[PDB]
Amino acid sequence: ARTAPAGGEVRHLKMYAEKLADGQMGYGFEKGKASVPGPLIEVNEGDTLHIEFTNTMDVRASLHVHGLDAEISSDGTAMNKSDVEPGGTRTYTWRTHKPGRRDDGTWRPGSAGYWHYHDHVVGTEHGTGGIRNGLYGPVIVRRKGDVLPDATHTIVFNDMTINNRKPHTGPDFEATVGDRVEIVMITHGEYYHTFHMHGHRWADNRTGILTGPDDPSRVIDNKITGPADSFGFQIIAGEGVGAGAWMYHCHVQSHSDMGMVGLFLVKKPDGTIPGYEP
Amino acid sequence: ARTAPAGGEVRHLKMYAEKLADGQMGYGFEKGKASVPGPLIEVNEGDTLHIEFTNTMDVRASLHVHGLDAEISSDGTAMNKSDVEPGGTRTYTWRTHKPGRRDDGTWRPGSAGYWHYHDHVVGTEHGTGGIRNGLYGPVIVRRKGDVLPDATHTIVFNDMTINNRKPHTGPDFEATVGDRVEIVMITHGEYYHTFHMHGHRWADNRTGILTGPDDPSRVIDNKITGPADSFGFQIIAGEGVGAGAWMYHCHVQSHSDMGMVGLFLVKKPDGTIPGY
Amino acid sequence: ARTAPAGGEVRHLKMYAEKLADGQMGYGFEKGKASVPGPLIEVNEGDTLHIEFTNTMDVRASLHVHGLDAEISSDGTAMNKSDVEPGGTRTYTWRTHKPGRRDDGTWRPGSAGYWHYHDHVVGTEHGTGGIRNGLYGPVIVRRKGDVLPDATHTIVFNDMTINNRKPHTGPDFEATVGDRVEIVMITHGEYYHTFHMHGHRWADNRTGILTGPDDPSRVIDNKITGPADSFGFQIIAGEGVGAGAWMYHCHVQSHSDMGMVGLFLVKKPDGTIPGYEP
Ligand SMILES: [Cu+2]
Ligand SMILES: [Cu+2]
Ligand SMILES: [Cu+2]
Ligand SMILES: [Cu+2]
Ligand SMILES: [Cu+2]
Ligand SMILES: [Cu+2]
Ligand SMILES: [Cu+2]
Ligand SMILES: [Cu+2]
Ligand SMILES: [Cu+2]
Ligand SMILES: [Cu+2]
Ligand SMILES: [Cu+2]
Ligand SMILES: [Cu+2]
Ligand SMILES: [O]
Ligand SMILES: [O]
Ligand SMILES: [O]
Repeated sequence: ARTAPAGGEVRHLKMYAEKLADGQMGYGFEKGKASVPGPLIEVNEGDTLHIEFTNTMDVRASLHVHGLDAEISSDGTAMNKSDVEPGGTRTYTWRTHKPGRRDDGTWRPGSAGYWHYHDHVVGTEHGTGGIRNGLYGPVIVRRKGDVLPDATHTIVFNDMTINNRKPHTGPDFEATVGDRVEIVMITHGEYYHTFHMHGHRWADNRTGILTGPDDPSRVIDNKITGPADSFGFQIIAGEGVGAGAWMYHCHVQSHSDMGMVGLFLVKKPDGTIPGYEP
Repeated sequence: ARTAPAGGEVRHLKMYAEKLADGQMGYGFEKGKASVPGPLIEVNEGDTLHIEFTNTMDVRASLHVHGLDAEISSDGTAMNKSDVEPGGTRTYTWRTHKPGRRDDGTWRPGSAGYWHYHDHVVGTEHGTGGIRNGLYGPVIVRRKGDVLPDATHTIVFNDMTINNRKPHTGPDFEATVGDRVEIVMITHGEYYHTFHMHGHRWADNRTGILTGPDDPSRVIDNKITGPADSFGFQIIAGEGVGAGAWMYHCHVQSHSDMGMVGLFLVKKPDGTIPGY
Repeated sequence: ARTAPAGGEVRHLKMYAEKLADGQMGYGFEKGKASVPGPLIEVNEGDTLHIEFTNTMDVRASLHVHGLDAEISSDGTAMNKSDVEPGGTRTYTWRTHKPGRRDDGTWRPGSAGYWHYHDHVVGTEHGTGGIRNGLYGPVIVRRKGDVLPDATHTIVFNDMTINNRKPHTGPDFEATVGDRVEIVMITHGEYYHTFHMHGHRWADNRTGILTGPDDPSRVIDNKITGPADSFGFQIIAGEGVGAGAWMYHCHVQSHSDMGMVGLFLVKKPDGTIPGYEP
């Protein structure tokens, strides 16, 4: 549904950090259902979120968030003991706020935007081991009136991989011509990257959408990103270009050649993609 | 000419891909007149552009564009047989659109901006060979009312080179104090860069120009870029700083040291340049 | 106060380039009081600045500035002999200008912004030696109406160091909850970086501050930077998150692991910091 809503609710949520069978580490809302990337958390400006977090691993782990109003006790770092011991359980709290005028007359930003969460404790004091292994996930904070998508996809460039997948695999995403597709794009690790989508483009601002003819933001289909960068956008699938198997990839030449490639499969109403072999 | 116009007309155009005597590969509007970078293509929002493309090389080649409304048949990739056989000829179509309100009440962006075209098939499935050899070129799409420059210069950071030129060989550009100079800045290859100009600055938005006093865009003279990034801007030559041999270079220290340097030569009305 | 008063006044200043005892090279306002980074230079749009520069070193050195209206005679490059001989003295001139309509009806940008000065001559004709040794410093140009901070801190990512300091040695900065803190963020050298601040966020525009509700600039807490990049922002210390030892670091994993970390120490009114022992 378009736009909405007001926002300002208290939200409760359970979350777990698990070591997976393949040696990777992931977050999940349920035990045995962890994923890389971790599950999407979407809230509205003003919402308070209480996360009952449980470390089911044999090493210390934490939950650390970007952009959201988290107190030092919910920082998720080793230094101030806001990380979690093996088998332990801690309640992290993320608050959010609406924009508005301060007493001094200046404008307070508001927490709306495309954010992410990750471990800060596994491997090193900066979560190098955790992030490498897959302990990361997307967070979206919505402002009142923000356009809502048909579906949201998370693309994370972690080191030389997309979503910790083996080279030249996925992820591939499906859509029908006209679908409002939202992309959350996060980067992690050592390397700078350049995200690129074939046949689609977005505004380089907060939402990825231009508000009106007054917005001077650059319209792009290619964007440089570094570790811990997060941005997002919405596109109309196949808008002005029609159905097809539209590539997305890192445009760093050796990166794309070594398998940092996926497909945005845009289908006709009848379900066919020209000219693609399933 | 300053400002405008509307669009869009239907444009027809011929383009060729050639192996050069250097060993490099270039695009051109005519056989024997290929260049690195390839020729500039400038259109207005709304224009439809039909390119009669001919691959004169012994390997498969393609034409792939950023930003413009090109259908999957004009994607220029091997994956869906959109590339071209040796000796072959294919018609690529690029469409452009004005911004406007969608039926749902949201705002559709529009094609206007600084874009680029390149090969997607030579060397690898991603045109690593073609791009390295020089198969790249600039594309400008104008919005109705966009300020038009006196001249347009294309600077491409390809790997450790500028426009595939040997270290410490420019290119250099000339202008007179007061000339409205447009720069199209494209990056290709493996490495990140920082584009920098002495004595000049621009807005970090679509046009490179601030619309008015309400535009909050950062005014910059230094910008980080990665492979396939493209941006552009207009500057008034020598504005507030006067004539001179103004350096432009990548600011990555070893890059500038190893030859990623050129000169923006701004002359007095009499033709002289202070210093130099 | 609160806001910038508008220039332009003619300002005179003395500056020295010294080789320090430890082997580093620094700028200073007084002979013997050189620092890395060099001293902050803050002016208002319209101001003219005359810098009486003296090279006290045994090699050639220069003063080169970003963003400000400097003539070719004040470029500070070997090319046009605007660098300074050992023991020599040269008067550099930096001018600034307000935005306005040109004769042709277009809008001229104006000098306002976060800028930097550095050497262009030591080591190579691009100042690679000087910059590595520490010859760099911040420059701020204010526009009329610009919100003034309580304090300004300079964070320079020079190669694998912050402000040429040894790994894991800060620098740390102190503030009290509610203080308007300004950060000037400059990058130099060979490497790309990602600047990140725990518990704080800013707008990705000229001032780092949103003008009003109409500003579409992305609100971020993480930003990719390359050599010679400069940006700045203002934050309300501990806003929405309270006091604490808030971490700042380059988010490139090996960089933070190898010492590119510091602390933004936000104190309670009573001077205590939760979960932090001194
Ligand atoms: Cu951190
Ligand atoms: Cu990459
Ligand atoms: Cu492409
Ligand atoms: Cu982080
Ligand atoms: Cu591609
Ligand atoms: Cu470079
Ligand atoms: Cu410079
Ligand atoms: Cu491309
Ligand atoms: Cu320079
Ligand atoms: Cu770094
Ligand atoms: Cu963090
Ligand atoms: Cu510089
Ligand atoms: O972090
Ligand atoms: O591409
Ligand atoms: O520079």
